[PDB]
Amino acid sequence: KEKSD
Amino acid sequence: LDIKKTFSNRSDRVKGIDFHPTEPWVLTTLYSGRVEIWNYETQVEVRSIQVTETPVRAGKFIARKNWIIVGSDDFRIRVFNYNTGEKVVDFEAHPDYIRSIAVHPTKPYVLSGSDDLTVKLWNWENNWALEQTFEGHEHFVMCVAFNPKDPSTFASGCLDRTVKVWSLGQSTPNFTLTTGQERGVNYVDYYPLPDKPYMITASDDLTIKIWDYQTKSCVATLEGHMSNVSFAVFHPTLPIIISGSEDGTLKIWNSSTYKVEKTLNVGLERSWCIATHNYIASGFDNGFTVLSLG
Repeated sequence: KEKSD
Repeated sequence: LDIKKTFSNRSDRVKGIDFHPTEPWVLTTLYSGRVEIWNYETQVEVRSIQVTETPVRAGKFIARKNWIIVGSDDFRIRVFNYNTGEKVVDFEAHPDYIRSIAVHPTKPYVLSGSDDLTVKLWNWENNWALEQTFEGHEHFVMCVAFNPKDPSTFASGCLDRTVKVWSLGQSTPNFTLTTGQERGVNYVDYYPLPDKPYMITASDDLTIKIWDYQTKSCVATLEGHMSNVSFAVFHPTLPIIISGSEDGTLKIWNSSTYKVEKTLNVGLERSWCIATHNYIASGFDNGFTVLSLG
């Protein structure tokens, strides 16, 4: 999704 | 500001980090599902755990209980006794990723912020019961922090471009701060001393902002990072602000003039997380570093 890292 | 390199070590990506208040230990929580506790003076691991196979984005010491508490993308909060290594609790806290965990300084409370758009309060003296859900945010809750001067209140920072400040026991925010950081809020921190009612926010919009939480105004804007700013904090004892970014750098800002004092590229790629004890520690793509400032 958006902030996966 | 004499910055000395106490202990660095390479690891998988460090997403959470925390100092132990009385032992010279740092906790790291990794994207690989491992957590590590290092004695950064002697440079030996005190304990390591393969907690899960998913990223563990949040981790804190609960020193008065000899615990660490961690939260991972598998939806679960887990608590381990760092002296015995045994898992003491393991429950699904949210139906989505856990981004952030905060521990109340005097009461048996923990907060968790999640992609399920909520903050949840758990009481470990009540069998880890869910005592309240704070509903209101419109995107992922990225960071949660108690007010150290009044831990009956806490702040949540959210990708919905707002910071909400809540009182324990109340369903709606005391106020909602329209940050103007239009790419969202990644982090929120309180200034710890009583002379300034200050909070600070970091954003993917490359800005860092200081806020007066009594008037809800922006006191200053700290600019200079070249990529997403992962965190920004006030130092507990030194008149400085510490930030870290995906541009690979830590920056130390003068907390009076709001100007940059030093830029440190520690060489571990993207910065993701921060802890202060004049020790500071930061977690990166390729490891962590523990630095002394004075």
